[PDB]
Amino acid sequence: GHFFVEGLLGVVII
Amino acid sequence: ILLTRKSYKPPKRPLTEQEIDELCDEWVPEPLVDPSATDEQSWRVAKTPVTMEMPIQNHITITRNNLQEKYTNVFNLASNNFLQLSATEPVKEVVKTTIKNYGVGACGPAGFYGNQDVHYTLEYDLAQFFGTQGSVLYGQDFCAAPSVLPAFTKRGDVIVADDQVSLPVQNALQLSRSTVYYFNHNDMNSLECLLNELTEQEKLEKLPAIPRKFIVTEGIFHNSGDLAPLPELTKLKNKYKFRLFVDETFSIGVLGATGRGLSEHFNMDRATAIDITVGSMATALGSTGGFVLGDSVMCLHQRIGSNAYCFSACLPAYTVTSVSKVLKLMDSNNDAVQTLQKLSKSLHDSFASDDSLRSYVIVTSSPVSAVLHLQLTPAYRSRKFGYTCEQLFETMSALQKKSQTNKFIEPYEEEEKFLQSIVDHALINYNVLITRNTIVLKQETLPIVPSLKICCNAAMSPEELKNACESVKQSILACCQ
Amino acid sequence: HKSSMVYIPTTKEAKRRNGGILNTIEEVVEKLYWTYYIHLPFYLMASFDSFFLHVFFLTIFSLSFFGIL
Amino acid sequence: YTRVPLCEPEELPDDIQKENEYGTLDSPGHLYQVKSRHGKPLPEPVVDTPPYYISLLTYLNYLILIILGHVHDFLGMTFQKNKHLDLLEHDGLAPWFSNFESFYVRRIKMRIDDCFSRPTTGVPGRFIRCIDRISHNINEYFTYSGAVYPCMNLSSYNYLGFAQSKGQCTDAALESVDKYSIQSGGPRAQIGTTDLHIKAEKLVARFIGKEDALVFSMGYGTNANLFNAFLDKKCLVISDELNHTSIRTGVRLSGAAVRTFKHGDMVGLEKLIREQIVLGQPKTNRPWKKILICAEGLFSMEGTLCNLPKLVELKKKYKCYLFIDEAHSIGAMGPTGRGVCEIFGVDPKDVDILMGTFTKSFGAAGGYIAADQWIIDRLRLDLTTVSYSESMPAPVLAQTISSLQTISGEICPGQGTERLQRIAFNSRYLRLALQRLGFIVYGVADSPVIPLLLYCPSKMPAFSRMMLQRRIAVVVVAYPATPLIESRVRFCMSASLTKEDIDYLLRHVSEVGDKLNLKSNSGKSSYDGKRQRWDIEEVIRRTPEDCKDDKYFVN
Amino acid sequence: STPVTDHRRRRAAAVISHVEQETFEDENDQQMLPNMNATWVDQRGAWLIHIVVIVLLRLFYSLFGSTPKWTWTLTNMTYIIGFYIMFHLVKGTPFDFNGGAYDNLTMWEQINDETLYTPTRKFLLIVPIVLFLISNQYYRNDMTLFLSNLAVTVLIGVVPKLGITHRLRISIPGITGRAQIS
Ligand SMILES: CCCCCCCCCCCCC/C=C/[C@@H](O)[C@H](CO)NC(=O)CCCCCCCCCCCCCCCCCCCCCCC
Repeated sequence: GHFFVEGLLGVVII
Repeated sequence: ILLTRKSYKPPKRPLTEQEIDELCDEWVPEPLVDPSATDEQSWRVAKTPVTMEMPIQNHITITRNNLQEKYTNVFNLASNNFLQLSATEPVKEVVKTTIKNYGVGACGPAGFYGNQDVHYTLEYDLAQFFGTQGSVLYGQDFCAAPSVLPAFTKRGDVIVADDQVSLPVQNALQLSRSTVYYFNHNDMNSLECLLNELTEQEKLEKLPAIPRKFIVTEGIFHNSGDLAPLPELTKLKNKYKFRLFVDETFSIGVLGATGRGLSEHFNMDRATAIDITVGSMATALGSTGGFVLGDSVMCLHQRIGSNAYCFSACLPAYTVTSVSKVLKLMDSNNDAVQTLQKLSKSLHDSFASDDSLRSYVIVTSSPVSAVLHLQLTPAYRSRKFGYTCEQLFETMSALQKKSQTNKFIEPYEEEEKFLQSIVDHALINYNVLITRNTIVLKQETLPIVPSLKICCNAAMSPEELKNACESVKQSILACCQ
Repeated sequence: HKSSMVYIPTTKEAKRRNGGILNTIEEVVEKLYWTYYIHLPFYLMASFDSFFLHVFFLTIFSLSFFGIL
Repeated sequence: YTRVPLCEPEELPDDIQKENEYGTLDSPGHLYQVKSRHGKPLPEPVVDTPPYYISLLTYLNYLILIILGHVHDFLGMTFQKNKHLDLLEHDGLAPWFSNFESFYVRRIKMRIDDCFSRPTTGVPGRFIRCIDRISHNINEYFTYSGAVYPCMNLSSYNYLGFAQSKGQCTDAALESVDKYSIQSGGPRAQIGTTDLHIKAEKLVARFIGKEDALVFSMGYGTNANLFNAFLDKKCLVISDELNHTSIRTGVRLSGAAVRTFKHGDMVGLEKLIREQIVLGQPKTNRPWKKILICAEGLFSMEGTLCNLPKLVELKKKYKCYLFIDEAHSIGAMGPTGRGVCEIFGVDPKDVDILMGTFTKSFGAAGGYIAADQWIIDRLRLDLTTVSYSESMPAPVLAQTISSLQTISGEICPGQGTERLQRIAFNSRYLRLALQRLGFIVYGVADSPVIPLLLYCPSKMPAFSRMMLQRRIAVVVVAYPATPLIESRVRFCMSASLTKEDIDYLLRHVSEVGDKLNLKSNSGKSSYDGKRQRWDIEEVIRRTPEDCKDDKYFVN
Repeated sequence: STPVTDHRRRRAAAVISHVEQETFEDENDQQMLPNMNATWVDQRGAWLIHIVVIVLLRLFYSLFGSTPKWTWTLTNMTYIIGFYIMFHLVKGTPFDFNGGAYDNLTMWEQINDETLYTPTRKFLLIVPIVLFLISNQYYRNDMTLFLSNLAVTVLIGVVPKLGITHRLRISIPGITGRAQIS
């Protein structure tokens, strides 16, 4: 889930 | 997602430079000023007296309309210098010594430099003479009130003002940006009702922090000329917990046994009755400037946050030294306030006792005022000009509200011309110069009517004033008929 | 064309009036002192706060030296 | 002992006083006759910057100060509310002022309050006499001894050195005191007018180059009460972002909509004009009834000018109006002292309203407004200060007339050009020497306002106190007045200062700025592009001949 | 008894409410002068100082000796709380602006005269998330620290700065008190 949260955060940054 | 949209319409396209250019080229602005009625109003400039190579003393030599009229040895009754202590030889010597030891200007604002020891000495003398703790000096009286009052009020405070206050106070209220209420001009019942309603609403609203509260009035009114009730005001502001702001420009040096203002007239203490006092060094003290009397906290905050104080140059040193000398002279062996009081009493009795004029004019000033005002008995005004004060007020207020560029009112102009005719007759026939109340009616925002004005000072022989009163009386009677 | 003004000599002139390497040691010491003092807001604070701040910076420097050693 | 004393004047035989107030010229090569610009606009400013660590240190300093100030406020009000009775309620009466809207004043300027508002005495001329004070408990209150000492003046507005007490104007003032009075009757529209007022108005109108003019007794009041008279709430005003406070007060009191543009940016001004013409009034989109552009001749915190040619072009192209405030420009700039119209060769007819003050370069008090004829007649009928406020006294008018005649070359013809050339040389010399030593200096070459940048909140009290210890009087400004990241000292150069005084000041400034780490000039502020750290003797020797060439001034 | 000039401040009569838009005079007063309170943000070195304060905090907490996870969580929480206190708590200006004209806006809403999603607002949004990503690699094996840090971040450093919470005031009884709407 950690990689999932980090991917979500990258998406929201974009 | 599709079902939860909002049904808009495709937006229009952005204008291309050429559309902007043609729309800009179509626009037509108006002239800066309005030249439409510069000709039918410009008699005021043509009828203003101009004294030459002489001080503005009791007997003057004037001219009107660009050296096209001349009058000599005219009796002067339009000067605001009531005490005439500033022309005496000791004050002249002090002025000359100050000018030789200092320059003529200060060259800098109070913040940096250019605040000499003479300024501090004058502030101490003013505070000690009037009774308060401290005071501050201002460049001119007209800019004192609109600078002080916005420093102590803002969006969220309440001001309760009289029904007819002078223009500087109106400017201060407008620029203060607070809630303003008007009471009924020396109707203590109306003031008490308004304060009671306000305080009950505040108690119901249960605000976290209570706001600032001021009562705004004047000592001797600028236009009307009638006294203000200080005992009732102090009593009920103590009861309802407000602060009192008194603008007494025409009473300092005119009211009291020693001319110490309104409080000495009513036998109170100024440090406990009035919170802010705005004065003038240009009417009774025969100089230039203004001042504000308060306590230490208020004075310090003025030195920090009052705009006209910190963004304008200090006033010349000869003015402050002359005022200090005048205060010392007024402290020892006055005789001048006393003479002024007797003369003013006789003048008011003269124009109030007559009955032959009791159908055309009325006397508005109180017996303690040093200036006498007259009006036109609204019956006569209606009968001869066909307009009442009320409709004039709503006319001008309506013009201001929609902001029409050209604001010209004909009946008022005709009445003004009639009053100037009354002045002209007396000047030309009897060699007596009285004045007209000079207002700019497109700027006022409270009801006002044109009027006359007769001033007195402390350097006239009573018999000469009596004869002058007789002459003015005959002039009014002759013109009115 | 004399006036009523009193002139004050430059510090170099004062040193020349008053005349080993100890002076250079003193000057470098005061150079470091002045840099440290002026680049932090010590003229704008009080005395209590100033002292507290001093203690704070000395502690950080001492602990950094402790860690590096 | 706690109240400022009333100090006594000295004997000082006449020669000593004359030298005290106005330094006698020593060389004929220390003058400079300025030229015009023949309509050329101003080249894009090349303002310099310091290294990054200075900016970062400033940010840290302010952060620390704010944190401690707020902590002190909270603790003191909550616990020790016994000794904070002036910030708290008392018997159902709100306090005079709130403690948060005066945070900066107390918490940051009550520790350096001895650098502002220094008492003085005598004539504010070449050498100013200061009264010394001893400060108690970190400037809580001051106490005064009887000592008085002279310092070199670099703080008061005395551009042409007319602030003296032994000139011809002072004699004019004395004769006016003898002849007319020190007292005025009342307002101008009632009894207050004399023939002296008429003569002054005519002479001012002739001097400026317009058709008519008025004179008032205060400059702040003039600006505050003009726009009220001739504007309304359906008109728009475009004002520069660095305008004086009196303009803002006067515009605020009228009602008109206001928009501001960035300082010294003309493409933005044109864009804003076009956009606001297209948009129209808010909430109705009706056409604007009127558009007025306000500006200043010389901004006296930056030392820069206004692009007058481009302003005239834009106003003629889009049919706007122009208003110029020449408080620091008139009398002290131009080949003959006429202001910015003289500088740029612009005809003083394209500018609708000109206003200025007699306070700065004429050694007097008051203000004026000059425009075309019909405008002046309408305003005289319409303005408020004409009818409601007292007229200006006779000695001030006499001094103003005398100084205007002196500059105009009508009386004692040698003095006017002497003063103009002296000030023009002194300003250039000081600016060039300071930039060669290694400081950062703002403004155009000929400006008499010379701001020197400090950049750190703790370097300002130190600089002021060190200079005062070395007998020099200076002025400093801080965050609420100037941008957060740039605090400066501004020098005001007079025409009464001799080159010897400037050399003395240069040596002391070089030493102090060497000790306080202030020389941080880059190569962006030299005509070559190489950073400069010259020696004091070399720059002193080589500057006086070089400051005349319009080649070493990047600005 | 009706006022000629209505310049009176109302209070929220609900639980969730928005500050009322300003009238003509209020807009003129706000636009008459460049705001000295929120103009320093765009000048030289502001972004760099936001970076530098974090490094200083990290060095301090590392000086306190504790393990990497503790130092990094302390750094994150300290920076987030400090930023919230400075930019989102106090409303008004620390000096007299005008009739007051900003008495009910925080410093965050005053930036760039209430223009949203400007480059500076974007930078100040990006900083908290990247700071969390950097610190994520050290206390990742503790559920409690990870959850608490993520909660503090998303709830204090990203929500107040969102474009939908603009001019949003929450007024509960007994803690916040009646907010100011007019
Ligand atoms: C009892 C313990 C309580 C906790 C300690 C005390 C904290 C409470 C004091 C702080 C209250 C602040 C209130 C509001 C302050 C500002 O908004 C004011 C009013 O708007 N603005 C101004 O004055 C205008 C701006 C002036 C310049 C300020 C900026 C200076 C440089 C700061 C750059 C930003 C720094 C990084 C963002 C903030 C991080 C804060 C980290 C805190 C910990 C590290 C420093 C100790």
